[PDB]
Amino acid sequence: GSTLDGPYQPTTFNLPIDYWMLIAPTQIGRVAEGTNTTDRWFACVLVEPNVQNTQREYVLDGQTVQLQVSNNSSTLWKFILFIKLEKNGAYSQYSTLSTSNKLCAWMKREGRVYWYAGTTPNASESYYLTINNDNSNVSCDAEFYLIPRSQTELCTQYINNGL
Ligand code: NA
Repeated sequence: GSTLDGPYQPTTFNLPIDYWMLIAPTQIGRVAEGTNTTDRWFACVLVEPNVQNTQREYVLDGQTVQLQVSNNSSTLWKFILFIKLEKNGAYSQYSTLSTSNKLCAWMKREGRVYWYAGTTPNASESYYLTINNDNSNVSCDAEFYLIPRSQTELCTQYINNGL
């Protein structure tokens, strides 16, 4: 089998730059979130297949919020990436990952958070938001793995084909 660094237990930590955090939830709902403390609070949530347009509640940055979600695939899971831009603001949707594998991943580099988006087996790190704070903490509700940038090809492989 594949050999990855992890699984690590759910925790909050200063994710080092240049490592993919490959997150492996077992439950739908909130998966992980992070912030630069100033103008970016980002979060990903997991939505099961075959979900008609609806408002669900998630506790993001400690607050219970209602967000509109949907997943019109009968087979693929869907991670949704939400971001709010000020402490007291509302979250908007920025990216998605439709997947048969239920894994998502992001990396802090170049002042940005890169995120795997698209539809497996052809998801890629095509989306990023800007944080400009290398000490931005991430809080993860799921087990996760860390993959150095030298093995980005492996992260891509795991996202798209499973471990
Ligand atoms: Na949809």
